[PDB]
Amino acid sequence: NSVSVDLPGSMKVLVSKSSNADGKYDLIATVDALELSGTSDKNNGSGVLEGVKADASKVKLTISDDLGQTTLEVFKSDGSTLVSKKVTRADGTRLEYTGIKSDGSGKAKEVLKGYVLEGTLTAEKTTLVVKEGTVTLSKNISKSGEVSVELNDTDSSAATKKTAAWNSGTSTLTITVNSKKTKDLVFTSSNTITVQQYDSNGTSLEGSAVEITKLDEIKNALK
Repeated sequence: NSVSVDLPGSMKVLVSKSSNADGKYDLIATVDALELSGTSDKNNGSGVLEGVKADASKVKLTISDDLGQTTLEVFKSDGSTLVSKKVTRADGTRLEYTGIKSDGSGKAKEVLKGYVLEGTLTAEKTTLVVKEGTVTLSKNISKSGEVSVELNDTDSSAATKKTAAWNSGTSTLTITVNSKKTKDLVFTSSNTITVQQYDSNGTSLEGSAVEITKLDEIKNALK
């Protein structure tokens, strides 16, 4: 019979204990109440599973080789048009792409622990946006999942205008106001955000980094 393998996002796939005559393993999973099935040349739960909804939509679950990501795609009934794509990362958070158009654009929602970020998808990138006052924080995610962040403030006052620099080496957005760094927003590989303030001179971090748990805390950091 079968082995239950845990997948990101508190999901599971059942994999046959042994392979069939072709060396393949059977996979079965139920996602959004639909039973999907497939076969794989790996024994770990990775591979592709498919099913068809009552409305004839085609559903494909793809579980990456190292179990670090799953993709749940829904297509129109001929399988030729992708309608939605939900990408679940190793940390369990997910990106939901919906209203996908023929140029690869669509709506994007990132479901984090404690909050949701909303934005858009283009063929190039996903951009999730948080606005607060005159500040817009944009979390950009490449097609391969690489995160970069930018900030733009339309405030026309040096006393108060925020600017920010992205450090791709440390996944950190450093905000500056009136020539002083004010805080580091770290976008962790856990897909969490932490905030840590600088001292009043902008030249040393103080305290300890605090993990953001709700949208209001992101907005507070952008004030």
